[PDB]
Amino acid sequence: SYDRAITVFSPDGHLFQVEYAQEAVKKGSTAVGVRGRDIVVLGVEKKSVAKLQDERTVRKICALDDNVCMAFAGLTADARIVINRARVECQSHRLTVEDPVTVEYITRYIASLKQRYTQSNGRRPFGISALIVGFDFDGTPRLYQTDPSGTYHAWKANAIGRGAKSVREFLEKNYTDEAIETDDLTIKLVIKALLEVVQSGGKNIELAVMRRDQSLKILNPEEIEKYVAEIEKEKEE
Amino acid sequence: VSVYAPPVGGFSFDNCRRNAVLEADFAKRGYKLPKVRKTGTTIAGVVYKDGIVLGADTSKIHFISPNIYCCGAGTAADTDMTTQLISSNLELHSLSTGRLPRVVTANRMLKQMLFRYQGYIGAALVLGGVDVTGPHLYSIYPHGSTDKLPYVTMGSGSLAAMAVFEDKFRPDMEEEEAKNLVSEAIAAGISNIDLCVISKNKLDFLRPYTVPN
Amino acid sequence: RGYSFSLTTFSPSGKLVQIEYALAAVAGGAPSVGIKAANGVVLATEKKQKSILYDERSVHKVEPITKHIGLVYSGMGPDYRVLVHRARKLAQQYYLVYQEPIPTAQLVQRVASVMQEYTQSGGVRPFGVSLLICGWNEGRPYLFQSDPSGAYFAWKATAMGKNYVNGKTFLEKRYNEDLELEDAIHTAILTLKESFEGQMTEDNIEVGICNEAGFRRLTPTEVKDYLAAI
Amino acid sequence: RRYDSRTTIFSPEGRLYQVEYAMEAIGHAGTCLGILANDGVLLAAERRNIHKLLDEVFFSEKIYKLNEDMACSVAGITSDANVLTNELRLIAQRYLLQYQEPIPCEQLVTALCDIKQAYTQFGGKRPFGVSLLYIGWDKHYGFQLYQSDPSGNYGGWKATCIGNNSAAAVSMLKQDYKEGEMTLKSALALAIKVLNKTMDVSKLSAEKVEIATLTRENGKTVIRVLKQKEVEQLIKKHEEEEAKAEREK
Amino acid sequence: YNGGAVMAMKGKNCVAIAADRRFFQKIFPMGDRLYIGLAGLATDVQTVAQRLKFRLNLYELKEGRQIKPYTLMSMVANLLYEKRFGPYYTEPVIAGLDPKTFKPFICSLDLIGCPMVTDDFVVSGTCAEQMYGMCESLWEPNMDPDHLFETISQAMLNAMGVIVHIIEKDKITTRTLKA
Amino acid sequence: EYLIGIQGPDYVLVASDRKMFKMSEKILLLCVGEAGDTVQFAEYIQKNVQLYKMRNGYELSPTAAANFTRRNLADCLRSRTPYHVNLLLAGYDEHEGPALYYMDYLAALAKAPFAAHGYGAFLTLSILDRYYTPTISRERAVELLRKCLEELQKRFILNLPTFSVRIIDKNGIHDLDNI
Amino acid sequence: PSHPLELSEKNFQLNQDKMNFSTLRNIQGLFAPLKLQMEFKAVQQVQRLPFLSSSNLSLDVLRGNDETIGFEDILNDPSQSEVMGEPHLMVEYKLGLL
Repeated sequence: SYDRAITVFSPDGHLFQVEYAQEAVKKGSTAVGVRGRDIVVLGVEKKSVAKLQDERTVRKICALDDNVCMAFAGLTADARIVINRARVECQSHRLTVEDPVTVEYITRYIASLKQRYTQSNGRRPFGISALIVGFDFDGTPRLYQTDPSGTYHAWKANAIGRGAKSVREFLEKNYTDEAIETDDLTIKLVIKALLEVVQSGGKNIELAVMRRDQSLKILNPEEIEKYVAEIEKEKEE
Repeated sequence: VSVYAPPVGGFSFDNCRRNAVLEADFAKRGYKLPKVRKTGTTIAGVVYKDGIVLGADTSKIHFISPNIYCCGAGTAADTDMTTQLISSNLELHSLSTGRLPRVVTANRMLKQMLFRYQGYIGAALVLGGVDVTGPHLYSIYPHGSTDKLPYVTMGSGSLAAMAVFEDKFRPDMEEEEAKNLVSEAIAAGISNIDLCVISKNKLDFLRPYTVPN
Repeated sequence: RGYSFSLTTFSPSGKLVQIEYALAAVAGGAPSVGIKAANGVVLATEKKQKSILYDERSVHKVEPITKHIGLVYSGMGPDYRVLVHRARKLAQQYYLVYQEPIPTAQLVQRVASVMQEYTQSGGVRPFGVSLLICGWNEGRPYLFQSDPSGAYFAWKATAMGKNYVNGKTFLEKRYNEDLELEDAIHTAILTLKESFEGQMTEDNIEVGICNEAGFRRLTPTEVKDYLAAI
Repeated sequence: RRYDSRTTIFSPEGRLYQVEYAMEAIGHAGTCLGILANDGVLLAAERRNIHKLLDEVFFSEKIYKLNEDMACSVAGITSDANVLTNELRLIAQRYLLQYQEPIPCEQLVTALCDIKQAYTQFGGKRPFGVSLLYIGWDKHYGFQLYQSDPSGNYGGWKATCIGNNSAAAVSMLKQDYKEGEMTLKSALALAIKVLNKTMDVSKLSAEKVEIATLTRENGKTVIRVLKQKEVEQLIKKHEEEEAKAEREK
Repeated sequence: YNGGAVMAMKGKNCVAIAADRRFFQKIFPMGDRLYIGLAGLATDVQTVAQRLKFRLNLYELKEGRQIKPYTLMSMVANLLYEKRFGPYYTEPVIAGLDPKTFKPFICSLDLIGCPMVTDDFVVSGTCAEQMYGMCESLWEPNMDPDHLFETISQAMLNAMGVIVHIIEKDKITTRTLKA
Repeated sequence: EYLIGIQGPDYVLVASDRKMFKMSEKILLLCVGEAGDTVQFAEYIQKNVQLYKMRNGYELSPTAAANFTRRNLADCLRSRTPYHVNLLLAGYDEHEGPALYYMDYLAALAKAPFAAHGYGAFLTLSILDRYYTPTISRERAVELLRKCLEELQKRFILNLPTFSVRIIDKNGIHDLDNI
Repeated sequence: PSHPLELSEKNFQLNQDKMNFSTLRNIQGLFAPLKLQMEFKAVQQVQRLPFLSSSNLSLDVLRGNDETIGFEDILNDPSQSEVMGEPHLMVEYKLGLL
């Protein structure tokens, strides 16, 4: 018991409803983020590609501002509200202070918004988790993660959704200072991490790339196929 | 308030400051602005033996209920809106009750609604009707004051018509004599003359109420 | 059974049971019929106060809304009274705003919108009434029905209340499109007589009609004359 | 079950049973169909209010016009559908007043889906049991077709179906839909075939089906509802073509 | 600041509405055979024209029928009477044909919305008294569309070009004129 | 403090006093007025345009941007009564093309082929009307601008800046020499 | 402020309620305004979410405004509002979280 209300403590100090809200996250598509030397890369698995579906309306990578982008895993309808709120808050803070917003600032805002909904029995938490990545004003790449409970952390490489255990196990041993030397190497590392849990070739991969003083760019299927072919050739060699 | 608060209906006070600046600015630059339509012609009323006679010159005699009529002077829009609102309220009251309304109810409604707005709605009214109690005549002012009198006059030729009444008014007259007196008093102030006659013999207070056409 | 007490709870098969129970409450009221003729509409119902100790001109079940709109109900009277008052206020507001009498369809839509709200919030109860509304607009008659859930339909002839399936069966085979008002009144009274459970008199039924001249409630003398005629 | 009493409780495996039940409630309604072509969009529905004593007023019973460029069709609870359509019209008029330009279709759909999602998160409220299909045209993407769910989810399709026998209709459309080479006539023929195979009636009749079409003519969008004569002609053509195909065997 | 001048005249199964031009919009269409003209402050004219279309579109969507000129007059009067204590500086003029009967209709309103329905002609602006005599002198009943156009053009010219809309059952004619 | 703008078949030419602001990749907002009020307005408009672009994935058109600015200025005038802002707006469309919009201090929006602000008006507008043609080229437009400035300077006036000019076309905003 | 009638028109129901409560307390006692306030709160605690328009039927019956039409009912229709905020923000504002 002790799990039928949001604000009831277990006899050993557990809030079980907030923990159940993470089982929804653990059932979404895999998302991987890697922080490079002068580049940041995101990647999301594509699941159940219907024949009569439009792919433009089911994208899981969004641009919060000119230098911040995000990927999510969990309930699809809950992410839209958070994305819109963050988009509005970025411009509000730009009005308040002239300088562009900070990745840590927007992550803290998102975390506080998520935490606000775990305080009363009249509302339910957000069943999503996010990977916020971007560049700072000075030019230092950053990467963050947010939990449904309202906690955030800073990472060098991470994964969410199903298969996160295996993807993180792969990344812990394949993430060195040599694999992040170049943008091509970082993209290859992200694709290799995705390919561990994704079958049916590289046709179920969505990639996003952001560089310094540039905007978010989404790679083409032809470019993804070229990278996959290069990786396969190198592995065969 | 705030953009996060739900909206509410009623009057709006958004253009007050801009208009306050603009009117003075145009005055001290020499330009004209649109105004409001006003009426100030003579209106009168007399209580005869078994009814009410209302007169106005040229219609300015409004409809309140099958047994109550009104006349107005001042801003036309204010009189129209007040008359329509009071008529709708009295129709709802009659539908709920099942009997013809009373003159005192209309007088009280008009008094309270005119007093609520502190005289900013300019409408002077002459009210008359016939009840189960009998014929009654009132006079209401824009600030919310009322007088119950046997004869009243409003408009431009008020003095001449009031003199005609004070010279030639007697209680318990006839229909033709009252009509002639009202017509003579109206003509003493100046078009044509419009007369409205409410009679007790043409009203039945025993049958159930029905919505008029 | 666990989903039979709450109003805001869906059944595992996707059903709302309290609305069904409100409809069941409607189905246990007094019978009422309505027939749309070629030049008018007639509404009939069976009285509740079947006693000599009842003052005739005290409470009525057939009420007017505007000069050209009237309605009858089947269910709970206290719930009917407040809906009648709200409908009258809405019609007056429409006339004040647009300087024109309200059409029947707009009034039905507004009343149904009011009724729908009480089926989606906790701590309240749905209305236990169903309404029949008649009107005359643009030289043609109208007839509508409204459920406790906030849904409305347009009918040519219908019955509701106690024993309404057999009434609808009777109406199906006794109805003609190019029908006058008097024969429509005869058919309505016969349909009401089908399941009266007693002996009809001009003092335990109510009849109202709507035509070019407007809505009007019939007097007991005319009802007695019609009953003698049939 | 102890986790399906309200919308504000999670199951141990992370599910929302009240939302699932609301989505299950849609399967009791009638069939609605939508097809996207090269020069127009289509909407076909099934009439459920069939009775000898029912009257015929308004222009349609399941197809509504939202603005000069969009139209929708609902399946579920009519009382909730009315509120949703009124809100859609209000949102479109508000955008038009704000920007002096018509609202895009995806923006309208997202605006309604936010409202639909807000009712599954705050306690004491019952989610809407309605699904919708949207068709329209805008200067950014041209002809479009969308779908919505009681949970607040939407997506863009080329051909889809909601309501009774939705899975069978979707399977048939997927099997026999061509991408990039469809016209309005072929779309109408496919819709007639799918409706005939979907509705559990031995012989299809024109009094239990309604079809609407959207197209562009001389810089204007035209929305019209087909007539019974045209529906009868289409049904007769389909029947004679089926007889020909059977005979040539 | 000059304001403007709007005029409307009634003929035989046709109406005409005219406004002056110098060498902002003052006449807006509200239907197939329905037009409204406004004179006064430009900001208030634009605000009223944009707020009227919102209500008109919502009404036509919900009702399912074309609006009548009398109902448009009532809606304009309601919208003007709200904000009675701080008003818009506009003087509307309405002219159009009945969508189902094809009968002429002209009207005029004031600052706060007191209607005036006239059988022959209406005049709005800051020169109403100057143009009233000309309108009374040059108007005669049962005028063909060409005669109506000529007389309304003369009335506008005898008191800087003008624009005239002629509304017929099956066509609308727009002509820009200079003295 | 003076503004001037000329629209061409496929380009828009503007020139300010050394005051321009950038809202989009193909939209400029030239505003003139009391300092401290003309910067907050531009910042608010720019942030709102950027938010719209972020939320929708495509950019606002000049027409919608001008209507948004007009509505915001009208809402701002009603609260702060000592508020006085004059502004222009220029843009380019993939569908329509060039667009120049004129706005006064009372929030009245008008689309004009050419416009001007500041102390130098009336005669400059008359010269532009006399010498303007719809098919004017960039070099000819620059020639008319230079001759208008020369004609205005001789009337006991001094031009402190060099009147930097810009061009908006299908490629984007281009910076030209200070002429 | 801008007009003498703005503040008076904004706060009318509150002043009327205060006057009725004071008269009732002076005439009958402390219990009647208490009961009236509790009934008002109970019937007002149930309604639609703030971004949609409600009807307020029971509250109107309790207050007595079910047979009266004022200027708040025919001017500036709140149901057809020209501006509206985001649903979640409105709901959070009603709860006092903002």
